[PDB]
Amino acid sequence: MDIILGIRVQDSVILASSKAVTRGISVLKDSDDKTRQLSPHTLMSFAGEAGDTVQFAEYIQANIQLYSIREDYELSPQAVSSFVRQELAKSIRSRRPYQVNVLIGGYDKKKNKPELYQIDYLGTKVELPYGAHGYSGFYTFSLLDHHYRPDMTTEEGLDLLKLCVQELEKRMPMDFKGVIVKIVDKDGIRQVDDF
Amino acid sequence: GYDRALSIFSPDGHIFQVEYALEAVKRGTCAVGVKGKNCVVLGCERRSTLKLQDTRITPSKVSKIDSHVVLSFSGLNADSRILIEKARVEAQSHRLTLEDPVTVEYLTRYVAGVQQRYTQSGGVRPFGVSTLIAGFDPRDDEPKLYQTEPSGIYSSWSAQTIGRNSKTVREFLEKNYDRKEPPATVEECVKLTVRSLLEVVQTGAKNIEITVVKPDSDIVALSSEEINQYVTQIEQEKQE
Amino acid sequence: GSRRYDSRTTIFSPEGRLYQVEYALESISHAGTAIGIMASDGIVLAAERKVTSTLLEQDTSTEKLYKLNDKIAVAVAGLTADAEILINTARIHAQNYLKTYNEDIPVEILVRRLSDIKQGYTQHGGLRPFGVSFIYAGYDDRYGYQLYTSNPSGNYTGWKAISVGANTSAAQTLLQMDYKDDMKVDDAIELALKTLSKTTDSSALTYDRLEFATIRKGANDGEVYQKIFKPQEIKDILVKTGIT
Amino acid sequence: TQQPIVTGTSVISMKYDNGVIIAADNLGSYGSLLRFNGVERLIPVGDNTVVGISGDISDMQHIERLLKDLVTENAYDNPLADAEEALEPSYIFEYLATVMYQRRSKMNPLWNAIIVAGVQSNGDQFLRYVNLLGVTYSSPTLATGFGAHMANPLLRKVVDRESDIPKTTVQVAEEAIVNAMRVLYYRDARSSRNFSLAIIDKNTGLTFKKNLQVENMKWDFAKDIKGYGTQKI
Amino acid sequence: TTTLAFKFQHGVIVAVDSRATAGSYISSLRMNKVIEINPYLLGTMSGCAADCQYWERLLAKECRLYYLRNGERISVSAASKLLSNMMLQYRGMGLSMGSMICGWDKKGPGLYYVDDNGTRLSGQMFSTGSGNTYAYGVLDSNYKWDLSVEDALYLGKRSILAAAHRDAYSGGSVNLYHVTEDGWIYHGNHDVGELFWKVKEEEGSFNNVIG
Amino acid sequence: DRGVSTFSPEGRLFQVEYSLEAIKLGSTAIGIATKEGVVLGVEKRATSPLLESDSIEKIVEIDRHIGCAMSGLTADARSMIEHARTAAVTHNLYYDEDINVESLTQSVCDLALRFGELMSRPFGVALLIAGHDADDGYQLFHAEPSGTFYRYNAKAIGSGSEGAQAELLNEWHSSLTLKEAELLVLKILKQVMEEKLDENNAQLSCITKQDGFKIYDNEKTAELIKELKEKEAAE
Amino acid sequence: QFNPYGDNGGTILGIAGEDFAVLAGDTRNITDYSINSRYEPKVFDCGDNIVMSANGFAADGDALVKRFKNSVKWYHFDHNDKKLSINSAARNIQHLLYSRRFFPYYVYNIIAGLDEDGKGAVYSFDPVGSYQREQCRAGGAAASLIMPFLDNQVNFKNQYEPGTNGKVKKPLKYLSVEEVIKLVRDSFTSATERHIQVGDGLEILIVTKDGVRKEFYELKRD
Amino acid sequence: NNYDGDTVTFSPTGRLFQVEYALEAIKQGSVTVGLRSNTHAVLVALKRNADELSSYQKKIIKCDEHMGLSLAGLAPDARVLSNYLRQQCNYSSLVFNRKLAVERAGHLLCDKAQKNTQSYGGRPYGVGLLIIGYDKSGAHLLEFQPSGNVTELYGTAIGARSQGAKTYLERTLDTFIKIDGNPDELIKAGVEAISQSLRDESLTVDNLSIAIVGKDTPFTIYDGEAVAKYI
Ligand SMILES: *[C@@](C)(CO)[C@](*)(O)[C@H](CC(C)C)NC(=O)[C@H](Cc1ccccc1)NC(=O)[C@H](CC(C)C)NC(=O)[C@H](CCc1ccccc1)NC(=O)CN1CCOCC1
Ligand SMILES: [Mg+2]
Repeated sequence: MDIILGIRVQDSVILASSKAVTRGISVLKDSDDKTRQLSPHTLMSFAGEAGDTVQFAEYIQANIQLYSIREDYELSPQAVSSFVRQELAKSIRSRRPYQVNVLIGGYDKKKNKPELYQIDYLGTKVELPYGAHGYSGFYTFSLLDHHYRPDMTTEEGLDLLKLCVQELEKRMPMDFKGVIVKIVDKDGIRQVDDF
Repeated sequence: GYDRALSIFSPDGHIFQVEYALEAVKRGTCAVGVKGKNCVVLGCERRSTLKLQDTRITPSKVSKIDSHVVLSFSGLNADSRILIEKARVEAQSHRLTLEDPVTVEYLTRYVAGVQQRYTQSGGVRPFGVSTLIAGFDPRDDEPKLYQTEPSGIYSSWSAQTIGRNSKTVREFLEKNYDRKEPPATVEECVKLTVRSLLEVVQTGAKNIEITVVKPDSDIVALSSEEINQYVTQIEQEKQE
Repeated sequence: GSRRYDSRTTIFSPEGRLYQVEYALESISHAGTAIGIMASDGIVLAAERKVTSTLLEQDTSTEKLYKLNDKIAVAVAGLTADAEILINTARIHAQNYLKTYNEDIPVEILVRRLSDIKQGYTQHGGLRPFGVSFIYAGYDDRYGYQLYTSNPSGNYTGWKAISVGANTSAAQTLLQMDYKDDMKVDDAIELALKTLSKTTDSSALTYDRLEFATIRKGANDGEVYQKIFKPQEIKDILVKTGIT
Repeated sequence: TQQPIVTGTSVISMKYDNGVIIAADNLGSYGSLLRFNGVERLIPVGDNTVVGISGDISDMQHIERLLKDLVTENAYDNPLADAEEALEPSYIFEYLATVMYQRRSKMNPLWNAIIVAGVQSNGDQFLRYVNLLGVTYSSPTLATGFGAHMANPLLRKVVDRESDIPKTTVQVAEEAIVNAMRVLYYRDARSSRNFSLAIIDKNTGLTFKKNLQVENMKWDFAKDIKGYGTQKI
Repeated sequence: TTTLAFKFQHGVIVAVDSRATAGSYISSLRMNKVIEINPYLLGTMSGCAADCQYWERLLAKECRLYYLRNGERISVSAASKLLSNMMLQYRGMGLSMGSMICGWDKKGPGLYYVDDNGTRLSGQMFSTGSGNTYAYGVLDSNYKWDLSVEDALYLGKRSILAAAHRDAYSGGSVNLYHVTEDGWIYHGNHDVGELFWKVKEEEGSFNNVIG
Repeated sequence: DRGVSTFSPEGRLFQVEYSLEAIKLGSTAIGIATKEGVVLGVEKRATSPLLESDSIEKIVEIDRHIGCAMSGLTADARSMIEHARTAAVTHNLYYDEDINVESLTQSVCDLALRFGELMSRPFGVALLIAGHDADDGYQLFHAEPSGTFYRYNAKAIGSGSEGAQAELLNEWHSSLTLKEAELLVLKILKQVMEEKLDENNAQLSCITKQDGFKIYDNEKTAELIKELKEKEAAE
Repeated sequence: QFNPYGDNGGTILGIAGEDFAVLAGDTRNITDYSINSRYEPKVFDCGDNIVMSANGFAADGDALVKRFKNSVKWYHFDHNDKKLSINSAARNIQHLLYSRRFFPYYVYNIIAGLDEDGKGAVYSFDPVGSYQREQCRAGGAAASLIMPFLDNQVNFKNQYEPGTNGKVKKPLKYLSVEEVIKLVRDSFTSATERHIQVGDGLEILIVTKDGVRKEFYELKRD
Repeated sequence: NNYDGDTVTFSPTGRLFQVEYALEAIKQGSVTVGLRSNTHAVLVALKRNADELSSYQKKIIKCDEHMGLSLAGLAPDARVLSNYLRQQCNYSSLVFNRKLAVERAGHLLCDKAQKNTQSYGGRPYGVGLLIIGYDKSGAHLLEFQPSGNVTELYGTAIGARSQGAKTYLERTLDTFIKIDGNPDELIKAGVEAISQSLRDESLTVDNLSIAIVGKDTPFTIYDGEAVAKYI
């Protein structure tokens, strides 16, 4: 999987991720969900080498779920993102590094703030209002730089996201088969079924 | 490494270390498990020798292993943490490798297997802990209640109690619990669990903990006032 | 072979008790009394040094109160050398947690970790347990101010007020009598010292025979300050509360 | 993985009616340099076996020590060490063959080609080959390196198949071996005139001949050869 | 090779070819590319024959042990995941395996694609091997959920035929399977040479080919 | 104290002999082998009426052609069963065939004496391993913690063993049918059991070539108990 | 750089009859353009009425055969002298080959014998352990020369019944042991003519319920 | 007494009591007889049953085509030691293409048993073995004790009441050694020897176990109706 976007608006974080999975010269699937719920108010999308992505995501998911049960408490998006970064920074000097880039969208219930973290496979973490991995940013960041405000509503965020996807669909050579969009806010995680 | 065989057979065919581990369980605070028609309730004794306690932060007696399974115990508190941790790890390991949450029977079988391993491994002593494991299997509305003990044997129970004065509350449950018609509602199930603990507890104040587990990961712990209302109603009916 | 000389430190008695844990607790009961009292606006840690000398350098001395991090401290009762082994482990665990999650370790998580280490020495390895009982005084943003205790068995519990070491029976009765929920730090300071003054085996309670510490939100705005009292400061608070 | 440094060239051998013959020159080459002229590459094991080795000389000396130790070890707690439970050619070979294959399987071979020639308890002739890869084969005639290309054709004219063995005498077989060694001296750039020859007969036992020389060589016709085509003087 | 599998109203169809190649040389005219793991579980094979046979036969051991421990058949989802986890141990060591785990369990019919990278995908239709592109063409244009067992068996059979014809490394014969809730059902070995001529005449397809 | 692998002056391993005493305290298990199949039956012995008896699993499937009953410290049997199941399936992986009942039993018994100062003590449980293969037909083995295994035509282990074994001595003959064997296990179990035998506190099972290993339903066993009562009242 | 592999040439052929089986192979051993031996046995009697030949790299072939022979020995020890069936031997060999998935036995292996119903059986293995039961199979250097001939003359491929013109196939009538040996000899004689690594001699091992019999035939030595 | 708690302890008179107690386990075991001529070597073993429903415990184990043993004592220990012999016989064949000499097989068993008598934690083997074989120096019979002592003999017997059979063989020494090229007569002498150790019970069809190895005879075991000929 190649394409993953993220945008943090006033009261939520929105993650958009492509649906395509390719094998050799054939597209095997056009409805693949490149995301895992780490906790009720934390969602992680991912992109990178085949196999490694899901493994890493599920491994992180298992660790956060274990923590949640042990402490009867949900870790902050910041705490989760730091754990994820360390695992990747640990990984890059391994015999075989996991080649996975992630976006972590979460709503901090303590601070009542949405938070978006971008982490690449090297363990390079940055908190952003909007982010992307791979070539996605090359096409979309100019639009986001122009249109983005921090006081945007969730509906305005989705409209700006549609504009980003339209630009990708126009100028990218690859057909990524559209995106699955998910929203993370105070009430938890939900999927936008029509996009 | 320290390899000494601590759990060994005696001339009369007994493993004393395993039997002395049961004596530690006998010393522990009373724990009780009762399953109704659509729920399971876990009751636990809190000894009132310890006041000035901070009840917010003090380790609670009932522990969630997953969102749909709970574990209570009687015996050594420190030993119980090791079993709970292992169980919690195995629960996530099962979800990760098989893509289904553990069944209550499987989780019990794992915890029982850990206890057994510590009865024939060198350098280690048995866990001084007996557990009550309860919950509902994924996409199933049949209640599950299991018991384990230091030897590593486990079995399913309609209702069971462990710990100090468990002999008395088991006596109560055996005459009060009908298999043909179990506690139909949550109220009836909690009432029967509180009644059973009132045979042993002393005061019905902060000495009784109740945790109700319903199907589909619906687990809640009752508060002091909610339990106190059951304590009030039971004795008012008793004055007759 | 070697079996002949093995004491077997990790076995049950016929009554279902751990011999070495019980005997370690017997050792701790002769150690200097340490008291912890939790208030709404802070925590107090008071402790009695054991029969000191006039030639002991007190201002550079530390046998009872130790700092685990900026938010958490411990009072010790038992073998000091054993406690320092555990204290350094606890300090490392707090830093590991901070490095991993970029947040200060919650008090209970640190307590559980140390208590699990103590537990391990009672179940495997064939080594003697640590002859130490801790009182943990700490703060985090989840539960606020917290008091815990751990003993050689590896069992830990939370408290509003608690004592360890010598004369805990007498001390716990006195605390249970005068403690109230709406209590404040300055009142708790007074209660801690009054309790030690009555339970002490010494003729009188003086500044040179005490270690004292507070954890206060009495730090400029929303943050927490640890105060390890100096000898002169302990002398002043003894006069203030009217003990000397 | 290595490369051979000091090397030994062809080892040649053949069966005859009552036993086997084996031969090898006394040279230890260092690339194109004919460095060591007094090297023995035929190593007897008891009075019934001779191991001829080509390839890396340091690895040869290692094998030589393994065999020396093998004899020592067989004598341990063995009253019949010089009789029924003495070392057989087939035992010695299979041991080496096991070692050679194990070493190649660890990617650290003994850079050699070995021919074990001997006579068994029951009088049967033994002649088998093994190399750095652990590859083994048996034939009425065996030769390593250049011997495989030049000596075998000559020796196979004497013993072309199994039925020719009883018809071949020791005088004929030795004559063929000695001629083959002369041909190798003419044509192999890493060969020497001096060589050793060993005969293992089921009747007369082990005969080990040292300090042999290639003789009866033809060189006279060289005087008539002038230039490379058109030159007359 | 060419393999395919798809879910439909009456379970799942599984069709494979039988050719095996060692370069341009056809080493085998009839290789079994389906493994029978249990009466309700099948596994297709594409890539290295040895890898496909070993790891899927090792899956069957592990799926069998599941039944003994739990007294219950393993799900298709869990079986596919065990296999993907095996592939993940020999990550980058050079294994070549592409398989579809087809079966019926409590959730109904199940179909999972698994390969050497560790990829594990759920889906209604899959096709693997050198001839998958040809098979997808026929499948995508003719597939429906409302297919009859007779028509569905034909579709999978016809799809392999399309690939066997065009792809040089696909052919030999067609092996058909139909998975129901009572288990899988073998629907025979069909020589492509004979099947081709038959389909040509009856269907009217392959007009460009002379016969 | 003393070594775990110590010999007594009589030439027996103390620990092995003591584990045999633990097995005598266990609930009764009986096995009978016939030419129509092997029958395995056990006493459940619930410690309380609130204990759901159907959760008491003292008869266990190792493979489709091999079953197993246990007596003694039943918790110790779990790792033995796990090993047996692994051995049975692993052999099927390596050799594409069913494993011989004797070979399976031998594999289980190889664990027995792997104790010292490996596990810290012998197993405190005996096993009746019953099965069928093509070479030796229907078989019944008794696997002890000594590492020894005997084949039996019929065998009883547990607390009522010597009383049951004497009864099996008289009753067994080479022409027993499966139905006759079923009733015979029920009869002897009912004789040695403390509580009154019924479908809830006793369990039957069998292994046949056709249908393989099967644990009997409580409804099926109940009918065999009723059939037993009537035939005993018949004379 | 050290190359742990080599090519010793050779060609093998296994054919399954109705109640018999043959495993044939030439006796020539080679490296590059040299002949090592004109008679080096390549097909072995492994016991329990099974014959094997591991063609390709001789050192790996000898090692594998040696290990399987050993596997048969221990199968008797461990399972009460039970006879190792041909299907069980095949699966055992798969696991022997895959133990070196990452440093393979560079050999093409064939075994022959009788199944548990008494019918003829041949199994074929790739170097990394993929096996399959077959009726007919040639392996090694001249495998591509021989197999098409066996498709035509054993399974009657592309052969139809005269008069019908492609409508009716030639019926698949069973072959006798004498008929099979003729096809084997003609296969190797033809292969010897056009392949330089094939020649010297041909050794055939025939397996029936009565046991294992050998037959040897000369081949051209050029 | 105070010096029998483990194998690592000498008594004041220089005795190893744990080894002596292991030796006692052999005396409790059922009788087995070994004897040989110059061409063949024979094992005869009285098998023991638990009861009438039980089978008769097997006593003879094959190690190679040319070697095998009979046991008396702890059967699992015989399985461990016979497995070791199987491997050693097999190592000799695979590496050296050489059948393992019976004398050397005895030396290997001796050294394996010895290590268990000098180290703490372990225990001595609780079984006695009679190894027969035919190698390059003809027929052989060995007696193995778990003390480590291995002895080459013409004939012997171990187990309960083994003294009766041993005396018989000591009388018959000059006769049975000469039984060359006659396997049936050598077995007869063995069956007659083991009969001197019987009381109350006699040799039945499922009671008797016989094994033989020789010049042109692979190690083969006879049980059931195959030994009815010799009853
Ligand atoms: C279609 C037909 C092609 O994609 C299918 O995918 C089939 C499916 C399998 C189940 C049959 N795929 C193959 O047949 C597969 C193609 C392939 C091979 C390798 C990697 C990826 C795909 N073919 C094989 O696995 C063949 C099958 C044999 C005939 C049973 N095997 C080989 O090619 C082997 C293994 C590779 C190898 C191992 C060790 C050393 C060298 C190569 N190769 C050979 O046997 C080559 N052999 C070398 C010696 O001289 C003779 C040829
Ligand atoms: Mg980045």
